[PDB]
Amino acid sequence: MFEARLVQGSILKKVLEALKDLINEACWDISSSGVNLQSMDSSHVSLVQLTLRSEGFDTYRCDRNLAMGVNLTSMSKILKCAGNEDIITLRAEDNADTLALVFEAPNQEKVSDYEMKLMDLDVEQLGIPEQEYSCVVKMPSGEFARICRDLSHIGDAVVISCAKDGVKFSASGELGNGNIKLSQTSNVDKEEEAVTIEMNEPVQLTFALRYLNFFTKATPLSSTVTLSMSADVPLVVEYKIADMGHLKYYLAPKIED
Amino acid sequence: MFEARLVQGSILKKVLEALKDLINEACWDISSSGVNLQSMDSSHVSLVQLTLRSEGFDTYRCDRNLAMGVNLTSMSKILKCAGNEDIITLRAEDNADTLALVFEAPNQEKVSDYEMKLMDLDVEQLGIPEQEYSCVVKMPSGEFARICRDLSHIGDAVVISCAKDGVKFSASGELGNGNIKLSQTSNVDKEEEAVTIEMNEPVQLTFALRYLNFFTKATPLSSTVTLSMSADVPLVVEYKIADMGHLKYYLAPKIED
Amino acid sequence: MFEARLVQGSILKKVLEALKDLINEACWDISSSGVNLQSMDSSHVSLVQLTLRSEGFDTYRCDRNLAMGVNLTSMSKILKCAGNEDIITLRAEDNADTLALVFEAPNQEKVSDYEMKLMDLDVEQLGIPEQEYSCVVKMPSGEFARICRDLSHIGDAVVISCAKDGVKFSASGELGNGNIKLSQTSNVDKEEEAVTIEMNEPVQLTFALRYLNFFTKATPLSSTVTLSMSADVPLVVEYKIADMGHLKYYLAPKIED
Amino acid sequence: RRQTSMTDYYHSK
Amino acid sequence: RRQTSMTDYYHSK
Amino acid sequence: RRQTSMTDYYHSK
Repeated sequence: MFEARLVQGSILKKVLEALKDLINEACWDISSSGVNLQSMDSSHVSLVQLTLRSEGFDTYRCDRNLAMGVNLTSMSKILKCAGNEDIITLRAEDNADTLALVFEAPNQEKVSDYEMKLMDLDVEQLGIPEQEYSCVVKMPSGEFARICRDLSHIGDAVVISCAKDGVKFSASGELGNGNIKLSQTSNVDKEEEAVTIEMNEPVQLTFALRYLNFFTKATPLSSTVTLSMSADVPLVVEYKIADMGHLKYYLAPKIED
Repeated sequence: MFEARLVQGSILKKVLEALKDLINEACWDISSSGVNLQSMDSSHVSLVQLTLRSEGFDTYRCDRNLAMGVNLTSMSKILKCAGNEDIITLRAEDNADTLALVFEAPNQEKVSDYEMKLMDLDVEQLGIPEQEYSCVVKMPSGEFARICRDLSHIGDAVVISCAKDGVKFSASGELGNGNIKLSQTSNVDKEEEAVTIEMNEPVQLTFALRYLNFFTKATPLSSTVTLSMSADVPLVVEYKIADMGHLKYYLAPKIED
Repeated sequence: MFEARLVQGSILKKVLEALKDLINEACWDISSSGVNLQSMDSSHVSLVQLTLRSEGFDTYRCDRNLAMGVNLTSMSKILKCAGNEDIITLRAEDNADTLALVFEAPNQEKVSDYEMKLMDLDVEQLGIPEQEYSCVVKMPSGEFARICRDLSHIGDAVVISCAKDGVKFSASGELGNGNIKLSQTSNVDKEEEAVTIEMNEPVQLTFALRYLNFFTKATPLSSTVTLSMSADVPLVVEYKIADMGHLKYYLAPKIED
Repeated sequence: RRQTSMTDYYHSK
Repeated sequence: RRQTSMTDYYHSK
Repeated sequence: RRQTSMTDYYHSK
């Protein structure tokens, strides 16, 4: 039996909006430490890793470890029926044939109970090592979303160059080319508003903008985004879900022979 | 000759938005008591009944009773050309080949005159008895619209169970099931914000959500909606147009043999 | 070499939004007086004339006169990547194979450089005489946009009648007819809010509403619009770009034999 | 198990 | 009864 | 000149 009660239901909603368009089906690993999820997209070019720690929920209880196969479109449909101020409780039986979602509205006269059917999925999961990256950029998530969307007008691929003093984003297509240069913030007043770069060696990689525009759907989860780059290693785009966990998108680069 | 002048033109606009998508053509019965309209949709599963009493208009004059056949798409197109703060005057001649709509703008330099062609329609109209219903629910119209829209994500049909302490809405589809339980308001502060149930016998009926989502287009007309249910009688969804009349939607239920 | 720096970048953005949907490709005439553009649409029914005077830019320098062939869809794509508060600098080399656009963001950590490819275009350009029109209407641009959009619901063509006391707009279609009468403003408080008519002879002309609804995309450039009409001469729809220049749309009328 | 019509309840007139 | 062109009024040049 | 896959870097397990 698994039961977790989360007062800020909006977080769950945003998570599902950050996943439903990239991957259709995913296995949720429930354990005493919390909720974990990992899935590549259908093309295997990108990967999503979600972690929601038990300490982040208002109440958490997991007796035996569970693996719930979920169609993410169905779960997002169910969660759109929740309000941003609802208290959301997830519950599953020991056999866990279905997953129950209880939404307690802020009107205090409305309680909703949804029962989502679960299925048995055989998902390909990868071993992601914990490593140190040659270049790390921390920037406002909205600025990053705007950059990816804007450069999608210019071309299909973006070249990210992380250097000591700043980071540059490059796109090229039939109509021409463009470069956006974000210098390291000189007057760091609000840490959420700043561009900071931690570098060991400068890094330069090429990525597909369609996947990045899928990634940026996590923007409502965090005011900042962190991009981690090493040479010929897939890039990591990290949104921290405050005081609970994170959502990480991994993107394989386009490499010249 | 018929002439009616209405200062709050927005009401007329909202009415036409509440009708244009459900029924294409309708006959408007003009009499000294006011305006009346009744029409089933093309499938005959639902019915619309509109009443705008003469006392509700700023000026009203009807010499002989009139029956104006109106394509509602055309009339809605004409009324979108009106502003929410326009004074709208409707006028028709004794022979009434067309209907005139005069919009006096709140800029006081703009007057618009539209002449909508009328046609002769043979509409099937039903005898709706005045009756007492076993269960009556009064609730915020926006809450009801949100409920119908949300449950349209879960399934095509909704089961409404009106009981003594509250009302439940149920949907089921391939992905699972859902139930929304609205308890009777315990602290009735604002009558517009409350859920109140008047019951003789509990009632339980199944309806098609597509028609209900057409009905909820009347939400801007009223802050509250009233649902009237008896066993194996079509449900009534009522929006009161304050100090003038009402719009009632009748929906035939889905019945098991 | 040509270089012009404009602090209010939003103006350029609005200009391109006012052009991109009407004409695909256009030649930009750069001279010491400023920027000029003229192009008919593909159907030759309408024409666009843009003038941005050198005095309106924060800095302007033109060594030799230039003619830059620009695909306007590409340029609008590039300018959507600019912010409304960006400082936009345009630059071109003496040979001018491409045009450079530099956007300096109001975040002061972001500078963007775009290089749009140019092409050699053979555009048909007309001689537009400077003349006095029999009727001139000056009105709020938003009121005019709303009128054109509204009457597009009634019919495809609009009859504009400019008279001494006011101006009338007429449309007719299968569903009927409509007339909007704007009287000359009686209490002219704010010149931007007024309808003023300067007449020598009353004028009455018929125009296609699709082109006018393309014209009204210039509404964000000006709070007022001026319509200039003479008998059997194409109408002029003028939006002044304050303290810099103007955008004029010419529309050939529909004439009865 | 069957969607009914408004005419299953009310007469036309 | 006929939509005219800009070239019906102004010469190209 | 080639889009790589996540499996080109990490093993499945």
